[PDB]
Amino acid sequence: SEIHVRISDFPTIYSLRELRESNLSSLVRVTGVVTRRTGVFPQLKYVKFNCLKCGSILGPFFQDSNEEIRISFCTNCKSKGPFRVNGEKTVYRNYQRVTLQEAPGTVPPGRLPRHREVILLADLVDVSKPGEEVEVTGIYKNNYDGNLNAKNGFPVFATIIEANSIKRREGLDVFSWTEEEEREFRKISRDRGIIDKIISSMAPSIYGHRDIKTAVACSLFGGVPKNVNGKHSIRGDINVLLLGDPGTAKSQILKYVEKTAHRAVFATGQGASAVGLTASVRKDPITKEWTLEGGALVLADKGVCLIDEFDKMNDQDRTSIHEAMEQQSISISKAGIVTTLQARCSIIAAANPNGGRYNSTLPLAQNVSLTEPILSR
Amino acid sequence: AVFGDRVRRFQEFLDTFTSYRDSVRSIQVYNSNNANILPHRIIISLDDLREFDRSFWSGILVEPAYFIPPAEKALTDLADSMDDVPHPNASAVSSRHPWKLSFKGSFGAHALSPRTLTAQHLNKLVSVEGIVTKTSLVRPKLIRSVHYAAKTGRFHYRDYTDATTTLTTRIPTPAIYPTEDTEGNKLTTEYGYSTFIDHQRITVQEMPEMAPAGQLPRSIDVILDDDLVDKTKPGDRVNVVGVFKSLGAGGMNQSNSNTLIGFKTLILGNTVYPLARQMLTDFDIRNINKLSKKKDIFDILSQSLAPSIYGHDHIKKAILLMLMGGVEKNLENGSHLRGDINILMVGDPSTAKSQLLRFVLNTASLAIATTGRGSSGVGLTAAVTTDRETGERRLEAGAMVLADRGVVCIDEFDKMTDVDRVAIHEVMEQQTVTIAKAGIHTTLNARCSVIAAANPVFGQYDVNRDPHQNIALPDSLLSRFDLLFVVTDDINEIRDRSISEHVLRTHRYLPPGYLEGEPVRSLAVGEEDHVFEKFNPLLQAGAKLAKNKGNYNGTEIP
Amino acid sequence: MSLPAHLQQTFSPEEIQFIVENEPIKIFPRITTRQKTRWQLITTDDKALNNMVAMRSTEVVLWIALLLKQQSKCSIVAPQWLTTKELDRKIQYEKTHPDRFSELPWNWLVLARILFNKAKDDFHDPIHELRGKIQDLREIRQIKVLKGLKYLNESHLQLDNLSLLEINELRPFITEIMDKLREIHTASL
Amino acid sequence: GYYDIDDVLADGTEFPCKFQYDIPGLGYLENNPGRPITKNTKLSLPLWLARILAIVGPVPFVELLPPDMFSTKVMNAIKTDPVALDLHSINSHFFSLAIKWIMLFSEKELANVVSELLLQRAQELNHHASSLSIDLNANIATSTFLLKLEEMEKEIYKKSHESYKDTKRWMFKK
Amino acid sequence: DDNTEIIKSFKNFILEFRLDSQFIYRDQLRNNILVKNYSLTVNMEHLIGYNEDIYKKLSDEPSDIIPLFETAITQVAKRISILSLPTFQLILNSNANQIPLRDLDSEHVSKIVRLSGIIISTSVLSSRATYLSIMCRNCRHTTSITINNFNSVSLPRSCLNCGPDPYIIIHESSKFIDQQFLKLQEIPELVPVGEMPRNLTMTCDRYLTNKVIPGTRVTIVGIYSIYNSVAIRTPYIKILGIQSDVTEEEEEEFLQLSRNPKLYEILTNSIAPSIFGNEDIKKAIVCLLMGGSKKILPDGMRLRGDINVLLLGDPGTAKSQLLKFVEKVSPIAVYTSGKGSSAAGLTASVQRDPMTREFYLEGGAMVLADGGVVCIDEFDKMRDEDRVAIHEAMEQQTISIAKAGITTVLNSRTSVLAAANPIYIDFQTTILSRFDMIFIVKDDHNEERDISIANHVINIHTGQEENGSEISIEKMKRYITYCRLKCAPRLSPQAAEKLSSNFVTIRKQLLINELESTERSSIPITIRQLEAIIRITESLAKLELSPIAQERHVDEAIRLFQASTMDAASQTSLSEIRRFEQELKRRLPIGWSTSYQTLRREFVDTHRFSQLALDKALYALEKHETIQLRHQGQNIYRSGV
Ligand SMILES: Nc1ncnc2c1ncn2[C@@H]1O[C@H](COP(=O)(O)OP(=O)(O)OP(=O)(O)O)[C@@H](O)[C@H]1O
Ligand SMILES: Nc1ncnc2c1ncn2[C@@H]1O[C@H](COP(=O)(O)OP(=O)(O)OP(=O)(O)O)[C@@H](O)[C@H]1O
Ligand SMILES: Nc1ncnc2c1ncn2[C@@H]1O[C@H](COP(=O)(O)OP(=O)(O)OP(=O)(O)O)[C@@H](O)[C@H]1O
Ligand SMILES: [Mg+2]
Ligand SMILES: [Mg+2]
Ligand SMILES: [Mg+2]
Ligand SMILES: [Zn+2]
Ligand SMILES: [Zn+2]
Repeated sequence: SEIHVRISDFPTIYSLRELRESNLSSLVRVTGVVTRRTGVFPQLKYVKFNCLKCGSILGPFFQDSNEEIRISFCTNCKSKGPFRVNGEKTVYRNYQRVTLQEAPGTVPPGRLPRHREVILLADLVDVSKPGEEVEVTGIYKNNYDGNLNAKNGFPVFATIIEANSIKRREGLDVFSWTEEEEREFRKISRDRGIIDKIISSMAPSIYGHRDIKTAVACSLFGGVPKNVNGKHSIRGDINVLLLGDPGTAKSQILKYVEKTAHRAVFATGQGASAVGLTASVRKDPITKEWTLEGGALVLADKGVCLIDEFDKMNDQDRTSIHEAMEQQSISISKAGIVTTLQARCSIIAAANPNGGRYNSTLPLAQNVSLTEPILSR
Repeated sequence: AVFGDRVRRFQEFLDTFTSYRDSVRSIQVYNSNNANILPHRIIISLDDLREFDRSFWSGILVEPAYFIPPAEKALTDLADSMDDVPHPNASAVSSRHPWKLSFKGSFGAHALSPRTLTAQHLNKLVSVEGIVTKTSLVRPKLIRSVHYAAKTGRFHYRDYTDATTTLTTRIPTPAIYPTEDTEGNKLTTEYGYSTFIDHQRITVQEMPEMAPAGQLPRSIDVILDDDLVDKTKPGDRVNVVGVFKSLGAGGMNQSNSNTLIGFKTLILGNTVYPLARQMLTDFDIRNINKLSKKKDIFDILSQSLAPSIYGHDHIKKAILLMLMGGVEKNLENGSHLRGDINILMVGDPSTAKSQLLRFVLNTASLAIATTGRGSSGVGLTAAVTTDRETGERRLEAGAMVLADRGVVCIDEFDKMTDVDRVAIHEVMEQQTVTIAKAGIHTTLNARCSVIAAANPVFGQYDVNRDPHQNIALPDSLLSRFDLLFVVTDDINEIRDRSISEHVLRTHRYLPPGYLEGEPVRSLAVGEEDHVFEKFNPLLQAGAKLAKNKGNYNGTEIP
Repeated sequence: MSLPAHLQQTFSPEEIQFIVENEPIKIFPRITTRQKTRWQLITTDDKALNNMVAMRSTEVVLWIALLLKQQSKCSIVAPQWLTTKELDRKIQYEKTHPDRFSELPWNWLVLARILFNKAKDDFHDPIHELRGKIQDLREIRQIKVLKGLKYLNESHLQLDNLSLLEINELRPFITEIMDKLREIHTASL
Repeated sequence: GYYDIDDVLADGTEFPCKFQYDIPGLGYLENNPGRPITKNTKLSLPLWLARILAIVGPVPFVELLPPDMFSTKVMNAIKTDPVALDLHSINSHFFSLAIKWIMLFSEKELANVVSELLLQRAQELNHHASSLSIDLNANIATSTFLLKLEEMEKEIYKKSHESYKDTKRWMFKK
Repeated sequence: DDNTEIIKSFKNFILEFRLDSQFIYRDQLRNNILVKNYSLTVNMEHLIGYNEDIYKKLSDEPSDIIPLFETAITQVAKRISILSLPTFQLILNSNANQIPLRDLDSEHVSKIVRLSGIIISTSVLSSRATYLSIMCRNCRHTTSITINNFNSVSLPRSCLNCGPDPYIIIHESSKFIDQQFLKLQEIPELVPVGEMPRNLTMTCDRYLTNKVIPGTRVTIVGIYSIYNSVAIRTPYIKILGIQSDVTEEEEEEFLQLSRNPKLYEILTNSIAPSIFGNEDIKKAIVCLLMGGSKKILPDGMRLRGDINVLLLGDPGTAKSQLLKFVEKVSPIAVYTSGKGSSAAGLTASVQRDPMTREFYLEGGAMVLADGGVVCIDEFDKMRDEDRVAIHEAMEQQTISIAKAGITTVLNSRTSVLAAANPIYIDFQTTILSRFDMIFIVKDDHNEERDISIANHVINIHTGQEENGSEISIEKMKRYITYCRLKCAPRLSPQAAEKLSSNFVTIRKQLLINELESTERSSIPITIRQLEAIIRITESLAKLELSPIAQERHVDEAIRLFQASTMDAASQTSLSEIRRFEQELKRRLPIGWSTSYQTLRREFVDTHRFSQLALDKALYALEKHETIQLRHQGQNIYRSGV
């Protein structure tokens, strides 16, 4: 019964820092990264109140997404008595809220990022998930908040963006292809030595290390996971461990495959932890019930998980990856949210030998501090 | 109308059975003579009431709220008429002390458990059996306040009521003391002539065995008042009889908004049935003297304990000697010469060390088998504790302190951590523990005896090395133990056959009662083969070898 | 043994049907047997069969009536009791007296099923109405039977005007329980 | 009768006994061969021996002490609520042993209790037996009660259930 | 008016419906009433067939129509059962298209929907109200109000003077019904990649309670309603029918299966069909799956009956695959990684209830595995405290955590299958002795064996007799349930004497082995190992449903134990440790510290003492306080004589 109209390309693009009072109640286009999200709930679209002194029932109203309907005087009994929500017949709409934060790169040198809250109504819920870069076009509204006035001590109004359209951040997606392109790929595959071209075309800026290129290309392309009557499971991911002398073009190749891979997450051994590799628990502002976030491995499912300076990671974090390497699943038990998560991703790791250099005489066992199991995996 | 009829019916029932009248008379006479105090309560058997009148029995079992109070009133009237007190006292005249009732006998489908209690059993008399887990503090509850008006010189009184005090509902009476008389005269509360009863809430948990596989235990709250206030402690097994009830608005009031949660249900306890020392009689002393005169009693006592175990007779002798301890001397200078023996066992695996520990535990008056390897539960020594958020400091007594003038049977002494070693050294050396932590300064006695077992460090005892080398404790700890025993597992064919057969017997031994070898599954609370033991080849076994002096062929029944 | 286990000291529904079919019923013949070979049954009278005229009512055994209906050579006459009005009257009679049983024919359950299956277009009343009325009668009879089972003793019992099928239903339980009670009483003396 | 498995098994149960004579050579009766049996000694004997010893003796060889399944506790439980009582745990052959006991001692007090219990249990037995199943698309209480049935009650239930099922199948057969 | 018409329509539907000859719902209601079951199950297909208008009304506003259906059912029940009962309950079965849990939205508010999911948590029964007696505080006016669970009631605010909320409830003359709260999680398959499973609260009443347990796949038919907790509402589901995926014919089939003459071989074949070799481990896992008969003694000492196994081999041996298959096949199983979890994960941990702030006990993997099998992987990485906790748990099968505000204990009757990496002592022989069976898997480098394994794996990649040589997981699971719940066989006297003679022969076998004069044999056997030899024979007997275990089971168990534990245990030195300790003590004065690596270079590299003799001696010395470990054992400091 309702067809919403969405504006796509607003010429004026703003940032979370430059929003001022002059932009209130106008269409604004902003860019940011989602760092929070709440569940989907139904919200009343047309309300119908009633009285308690006389029992009269008020007419239909429109429920603004930011402020609740308030009535301070009746019309039938025309008294200032209490009221209540009635009229079990109502029409609902979906409602969700996300927290949009400024992109870390856009922030001037070492300044605090600025965040706002975005309200997504019907047809827009579940259109984005945490850790995405999005552009939001909507109405920049404000409303009276008693808590803010009590806290700050001045008449300040809360502000939120009522979303009108959400887009991801050439075109829309490079990975997307067309029917015309699919014909080109078949033609190229017919080349007798296409495999050699693919290997050569990978990291051309790096001169040597053809074995690295072969291995990493094989890892990127991936395998075919297999299941046998639900009794035997075979992983399809390919794991590659890079080991060698300090200056050998190791980290740069990982950075390249990060760009090339569809869904990739880059983590460094020093700057990582098990809590950030499995999941983190948050509290939902609406239901006040503990939910569970996604980890680095989870965010890279059906993709690649690149790890740099692998040898530098602590023992506990290095155990956290044992499960994902072979079990292809991560188990979590926090705050009574016991469950199992899906993590089917290939891992490419780069490290330097213990002692700073590879002694060709000694075997790989003593060269690197990793234990025999992980080395076998 | 109906109340009077039921009161008359219960009066007739009490008249028919003279046992209850005799019990009431006995309680009253004992109370009067001792003027430590017998409570006003009578235990009736549901079977007798069923025999006398089925209607009253069914009413009590299905409608206790409407059938119990009449019985209480009838019993109170009988007691008051039977009373012959010549001169009461102001405390007695104004006391609100009616006569309560308790039930025994056989219940039908009303004998349930905390898990089986559902909404269909509400407002019915039930018998719940389980384990106590919580026990709230004992608090007084106001049920009557007596005031004095100086101007008019008259004593006034007022009665209060609460949902947890009466089976029949009434309008709640807030606990606000009347301040002025109806005529306007000012009143002064007379605290000594009021009436306060105790109140305690406990939680009963389903017995673990009855719990269905893959299900957590369920619990039900119980309320006890007056005499049944301090009768249970956490962990005890009880059989509580009471009336299942529902309390509160349960969200039905407009103030609440959940609209899904249900009402709160508890049990109003009527009685509790529970689920050290033996008072010596006149002839038991004669028997003990008779055994003492016999000039072989030491061997008899030594080998009576742990008769199953083969060999290790000297250990049994020493264990009995430890159990009976030695005189403790207290010099005038405050010096305290230790008078409690200690024993330490070290040996190869499988030498019945745990069996000896179990037997001393069973035969010892006091014992706590707090293993030295991470003694979860009760710690080996006292250590204060605080709450995570409230930070409630409290001195939690350990195993050593909880064995004053007794025995503590430590297990696996070789798994102790440095903290436990340091604590135990001081505990044994000084015999007392002084806590000076978290602003708490106190001294707690620890006079006791210690028996412990400790396996070697390499898994097997080496004869070439000293016992202080096969164990890895410092000389400070080992020196405290008065006697140290080293035992080794020796292999002898006949001994092997004996042990094998003895162990095998039990497996073929069965739970007699159901098709042999198949899926395997108190009456009252108030309350010369006796001395000697008939020989049993199954249990004693080696005890015969003991009197035979290591001779298997010897058939000297001991 | 020579007799199966379930056929000892009781009957089977097939045998009850066998017994019920041995009774007479009225039919409308569609042929003319009367003269201007012929039946010589031995267990049942053969004179009536040899002398039948089309559309003229006659009496023959139920088993022979069903055999004729199989070939569509006669039209069975539904008994008077089966009609609706009689069923409502009997239901009212049962409802009025909560202690006594109605006076329906002993074969009021077997015959009902046999006629409802073999002859579904001979009745003068709707079939569904008859099925519903029979179901109501059966349910009321079941209630009364359940209420009457509480008076078993060691002397005797009386169930006036109870159909054969219900007696067959209840024969094992009642007989065994009464036998056990009688054994206990005899042992007591 | 003589050739009846249930009857044979019932006689095999163990009843308490008290020897009031001093007989030698009967050691194996108590627990060991080749040891005279003292007098005024309690032991457990099978019924098929205890009955004959009691009847045959001026003075019987044995005096049957009150059994454990006919104690006041069991009588009170039976009188309180017959239906929920679990007779199977008490004894798998409760009714046959009870009848034999009354016949032996001709006690007119147990007969009334046994008869009332049997009648009350038979009410629920018939209630459960007559409740069949329906496959409309094309029991927990039944199982709970069925586990508490003596052997005789189980046989009666099986027979009644078979009769009801046969009648229903014939009635609703297409 | 309209309500009476709808009630009459429902009554006529119930009393008139009939498919071929039997009144389905009438007979069903009678049967349910007979056994004190007050409920009626109606297939929506029949309702649509009889009259589409009734189903239209029912689906339009279920919250308003369903109570009338219950009233009609109650009236018909009274008509059918009482000669001229609580309000019955309506249970619905449907075959409509299932709506994915994640796709539920505002469009489906107050409509009957069918969905599926996995239960993750269940609450304890509450007590809802159905008939309240109310009395006024001031004028004491008695009144009663009836309540129905469905919402599209509260105490009166105006007395029927008296102020607001003047009524109080008389609880001695009211009636209540049971209620339960469940949580539903979307199926793992339907969860989109990179997202997380969503949960939905559900409510059931009366005869729909205690019908499911956590971890069971269910199909739910109910009303998608919203309850108030800017202007948002919390969705939830009101259950009307439960159909979980979880007789005599199967008994006949199982009995025929047991009659097969090679039941043991087929069962050992079904264990890990995809893993080659390791036949002894396969048989041991079969025995563990079936388990041993329970033993209980009147005195109080009840022997253990469950079986635990230890797999200790080098990597690339399919131990984890075996554990996964064991987890899947067993009716109740928990697969847990030792390092992934902690002491809280296993056994039990004492926590606090947030809502009520009371200390409570929450069970671990073993508690959740009670009555089943727990497959623990990577026994080595598990912390020592957790290992000793597991030691206690398997020793007593009753995790004893009863302190800290509460004194509750839980049962942990379970079987433990442990896979541990090679030792190359933290893995002391004591914990091994606790294990009934120890297995050291070692693939021999035989060209034939290598080619055979290669062919097997290639066949796996390029890829089912099930015609008398193997059975699928479902049949095996039901088999295990039947055999564990029905048969509890016991050994035989002749078998008992033969096993005693077997132990005698084992001790004599060591007596023969100890040809050495001065050197001492470590252990021939222990009594705990003797008990281990028993309870596997009963496992074989229960496998074949044999009431009494014969000599065949005895010899099978003897061979199985001999092939696992004696050799593994066997798979001078102390005197060398004495010299090593003396040299270490002499070398280091008091207060002088030398690096542990330097000592290893001095002795281990010099080969005078092996590395296994270094750690042992160092532990023995440190435990006596004569030496101290520093820098994670990289520096050795003497601390006295
Ligand atoms: N074969 C090569 N061709 C081109 N550039 C190379 C090559 N090998 C190394 N380099 C250069 O060496 C520099 C080394 O930095 P890089 O980020 O590649 O890794 P790194 O810091 O040396 O690695 P590691 O983590 O092992 O210390 C890079 O600038 C890379 O361009
Ligand atoms: N003298 C003995 N007579 C009979 N049985 C014995 C004897 N010595 C040991 N046993 C048997 O040894 C078995 C093992 O006992 P237990 O487990 O207590 O050994 P332990 O040496 O204390 O153990 P651990 O080495 O684990 O500390 C017991 O079942 C007991 O039957
Ligand atoms: N006979 C066999 N048949 C098939 N797979 C086998 C066999 N033996 C070993 N495997 C291997 O077992 C692997 C899975 O088990 P895995 O090697 O992880 O066990 P594990 O040795 O316990 O592992 P880890 O010791 O590294 O923790 C499969 O990838 C597989 O091919
Ligand atoms: Mg780098
Ligand atoms: Mg031991
Ligand atoms: Mg593994
Ligand atoms: Zn108004
Ligand atoms: Zn009022």
